[PDB]
Amino acid sequence: KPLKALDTRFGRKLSIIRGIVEQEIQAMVSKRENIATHHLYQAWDPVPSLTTGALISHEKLLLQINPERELGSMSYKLGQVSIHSVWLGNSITPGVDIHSCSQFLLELYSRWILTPAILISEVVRSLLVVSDLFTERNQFELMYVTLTELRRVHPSEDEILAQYLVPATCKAAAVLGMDKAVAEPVSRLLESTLRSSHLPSRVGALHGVLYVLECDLLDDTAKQLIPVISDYLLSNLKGIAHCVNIHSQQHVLVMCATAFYLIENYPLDVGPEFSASIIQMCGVMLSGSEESTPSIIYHCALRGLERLLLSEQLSRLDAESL
Amino acid sequence: NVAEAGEQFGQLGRELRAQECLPYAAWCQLAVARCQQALFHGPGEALALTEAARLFLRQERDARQRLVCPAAYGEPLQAAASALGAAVRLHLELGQPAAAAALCLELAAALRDLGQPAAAAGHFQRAAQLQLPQLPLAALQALGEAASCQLLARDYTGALAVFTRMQRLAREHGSALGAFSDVLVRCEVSRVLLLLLLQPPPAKLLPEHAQTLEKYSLPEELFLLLQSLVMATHEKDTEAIKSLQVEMWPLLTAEQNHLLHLVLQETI
Repeated sequence: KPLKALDTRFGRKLSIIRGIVEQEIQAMVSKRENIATHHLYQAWDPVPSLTTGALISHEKLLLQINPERELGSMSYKLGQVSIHSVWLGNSITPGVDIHSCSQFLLELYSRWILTPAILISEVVRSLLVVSDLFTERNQFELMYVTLTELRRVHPSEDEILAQYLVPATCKAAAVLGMDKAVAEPVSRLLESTLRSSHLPSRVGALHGVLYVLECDLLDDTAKQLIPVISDYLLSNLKGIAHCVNIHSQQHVLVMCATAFYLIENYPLDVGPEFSASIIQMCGVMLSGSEESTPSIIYHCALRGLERLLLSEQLSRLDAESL
Repeated sequence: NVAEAGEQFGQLGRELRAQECLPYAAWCQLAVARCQQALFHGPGEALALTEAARLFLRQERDARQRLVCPAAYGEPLQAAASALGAAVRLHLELGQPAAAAALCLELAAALRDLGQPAAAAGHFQRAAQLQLPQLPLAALQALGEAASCQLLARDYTGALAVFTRMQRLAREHGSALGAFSDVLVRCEVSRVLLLLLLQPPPAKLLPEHAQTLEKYSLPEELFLLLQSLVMATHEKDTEAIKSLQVEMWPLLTAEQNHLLHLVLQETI
């Protein structure tokens, strides 16, 4: 969300100075996929306003860009449409006709699911990718029903289907109201898929965790199956504390992004020792040499740390440590 | 029991390569690696993991190079990274670092091709550190590819660090011989272009930079033009730099032409 610390008589000067700093960071660091020419003043974020509206300037969205994304990189990266945008773009809260094409696709993929394994894997991956364009709650209902039917029919020893299926089921559940009959198999699914050996299964399950934890005021029994994820985050920040060049790149990055999201928007559900250990492990992560921790990991973890600083949630001793 | 099942998974993987799908033949090669992890084999498990790596990288060469997909979002890049991570760990456990360095070179060449040069810089410097005790010329070529990746990704100070490291490791092992002199020529041109692009203060100006900037302020034509261009940028004489870019364009490769274009740009 846009922050509380801005819009003050003090905050505007801070936005100016950090606009200058991040402006020539994106001159130095960033990856000109938006940009073709060579000019200095080319910072551009395609975030629209929100029945669509105009385009938001880069100096107004100072820290809105998610920590899952490389600086100024433009590609599909599983976090394009937030469910804020799903709930308030199309008014559902618990000039091409794209809607007819999406209905015809749901008919086709629901008939093909209900065929070899390769087509089923590519159809569920297709359905998760095309799932940004759905403008009706009944479409997400049919999505979740067909995916639970595929989970019941298709066997369990197919992890490629799992790594293309878990974010689709989690987002189809997250657009809907997160009721107990929906929250039990989704949380059971996430707790099962976080123990797997396939690494983008973990990546897709953790993006699905980010979709579930995103906006829905969540069940008090289902938020008690959060600290499985917190124990996962503690173990895989202690493991990847020293060496980052060895393990992986996008796993650590998305994993720190959801860790920072859990510190920001759900404080009380986890203990303060968890946020303290994340600040300690990221202080270790910033303190690596220029060949140990890469530039993208460094800048994303750093941007998440000042994102947590501009939030009014953290205590003063962790602020002094930062 | 396990070996016959591994041969069955190998036949399934060959049938799927004949069917040419390839997210799922790699799953069978991971099954072959798991079966040869069930007993103790060694390099055959590494072969199964590297064949799975070849299949996932071929999936993304089909999904980003032959088909520039807007829906492509790097799902078997991560599986190829985990598989080659397991293979490099297995080679470092058995004790042969040349194979692990070869796999890091393959992964970083794949990430250079897919349009992501920093992680290529990345694994190239990792492989060049894995080849310094045994094969220093292969380490110089891995560092040269790392430096080209960093000049692609606009990390010029990292390119200074890599180029000075290349020149130091070429002087320790060239006393030149051969292609060590080609390494030295490429470094002695490109460090001067990078010292003219970013002009360091004398605090962060290391004495190797001081020695070569005292040397200029390699064949005779390009050496003469580099001396003239250092003397032109110290005097800020733009017409001379124009008449040098017209006459240094055939003499340089495309990376040096990019660096000389940047030097001519950021002084006008």
